[PDB]
Amino acid sequence: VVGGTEAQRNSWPSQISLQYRSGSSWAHTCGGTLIRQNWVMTAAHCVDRELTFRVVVGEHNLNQNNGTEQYVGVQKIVVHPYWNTDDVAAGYDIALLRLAQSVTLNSYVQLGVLPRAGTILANNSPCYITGWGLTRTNGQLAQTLQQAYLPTVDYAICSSSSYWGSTVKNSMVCAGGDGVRSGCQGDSGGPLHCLVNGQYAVHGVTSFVSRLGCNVTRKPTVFTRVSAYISWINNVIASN
Ligand SMILES: [Ca+2]
Repeated sequence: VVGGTEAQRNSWPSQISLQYRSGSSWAHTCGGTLIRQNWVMTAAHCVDRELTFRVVVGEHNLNQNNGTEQYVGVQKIVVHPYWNTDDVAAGYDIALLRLAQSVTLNSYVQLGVLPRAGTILANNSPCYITGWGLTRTNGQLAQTLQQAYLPTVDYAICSSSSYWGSTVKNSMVCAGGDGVRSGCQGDSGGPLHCLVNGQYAVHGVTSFVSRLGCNVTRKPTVFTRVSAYISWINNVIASN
């Protein structure tokens, strides 16, 4: 997250760290959201590589024992059948990870609330982006969980020639674009939490940013719109 601030510990308890085995070590690669005690929602391009993954829940400081962590392996990866690795702008940037074990829910570890299918936000709707990704373009991972206030940019605006044009599809959400705050590499797959009916729900899965850089005026961060995938999500969880 560019332009964020440190989150409080219990602030976003559905946030996960998606990590891969790097020798004898594990590196954070992506965010996710915990959607069932044994299911994680992330971006398909996070799991494009045949790596060995694991999920950390109740995580706050990547480098340090928090006393809250749970570490679980990944048993099965379900990428959207239509996802195309060479065309992120075609959308379908979404995957479901079935965990080797069911995590324990507590105040550090909760399920994410998803929106009703079809739900679209108004322009300038109050959302936060969370994650451990790069805190500047070409920069480094955050040690601690960062949050940034990142209001939505509607489709009519985001798809106009000034902003993203054609690159962006109505199956996506844009948020931010002020030139200051943004998502950045390592935040992909994580949540965009939006306040609706006095609740935070997860409206986005962080998908991409500009090639120019993370925080670029008039290039909001682009998310997979979760409300477009509700029936797919439920149909996977129901039959797996
Ligand atoms: Ca830790």
